[PDB]
Amino acid sequence: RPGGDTIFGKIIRKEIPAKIIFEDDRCLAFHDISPQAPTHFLVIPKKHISQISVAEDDDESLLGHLMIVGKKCAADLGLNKGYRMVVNEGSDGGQSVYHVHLHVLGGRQMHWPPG
Amino acid sequence: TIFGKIIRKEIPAKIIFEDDRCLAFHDISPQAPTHFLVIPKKHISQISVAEDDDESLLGHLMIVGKKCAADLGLNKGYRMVVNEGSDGGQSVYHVHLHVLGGRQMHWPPG
Ligand SMILES: Nc1nc(=O)c2ncn([C@@H]3O[C@H](COC(=O)NCCc4c[nH]c5ccccc45)[C@@H](O)[C@H]3O)c2[nH]1
Ligand SMILES: [Cl-]
Ligand SMILES: [Cl-]
Repeated sequence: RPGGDTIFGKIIRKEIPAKIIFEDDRCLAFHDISPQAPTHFLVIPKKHISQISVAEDDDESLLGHLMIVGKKCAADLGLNKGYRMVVNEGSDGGQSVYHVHLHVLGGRQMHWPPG
Repeated sequence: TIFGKIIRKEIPAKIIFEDDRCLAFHDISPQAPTHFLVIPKKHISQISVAEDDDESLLGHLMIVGKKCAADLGLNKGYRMVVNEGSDGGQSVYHVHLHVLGGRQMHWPPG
């Protein structure tokens, strides 16, 4: 099954519902089910990559596409005061779904340090 | 910006890696045992103004970032962060990727 069987691969294949912001041939943007900000969504590749630590050199454009889509969706969602983009890697980074995903959070003042 | 001075080697920074299109160096106010930045040499002021033909460059920052993290021993994981604007807490208007690890990172991420 293309994209794998994590919750994210199932969302890609429309097997589990999600609230979809934007979709193209390379990625999917949808809202997070447990938001940590007034606006909190995810941008994920449709290609399954388990984590950024195993991304290949040829995934450069796909990862860059994740951030460009992230900043376009943020603008379309009216996050004009700013937002924060987060990729987590592994146990210390806080990763709980092993499919590469970009968090985009906004609608409030984000604090420092970022966790 | 001060990051421009760092790229031009006009002020010192503890450089981790450099190529023809980006620079990685330790952050001067670290928030984790390992905290570095990956910045492009092109002056993109902020992610919100990045163009579509910057997708390869922005992705290059992340691949460099994950390669430096491995080289710096972050085998238990790390967090990558890009801030935009006042709500995102962006501190310097030259786009930069934060990489933090060496300790458990918490949720929410700020
Ligand atoms: N729309 C949607 N549908 C789902 O079924 C679903 N299942 C999980 N998720 C979202 O994926 C995201 C998973 O991304 C992460 O791994 N982020 C870190 C959260 C986290 C889990 N454990 C941690 C430990 C330390 C620090 C952070 C964490 C979460 O925000 C979660 O709400 C979902 N989102
Ligand atoms: Cl600059
Ligand atoms: Cl910043």
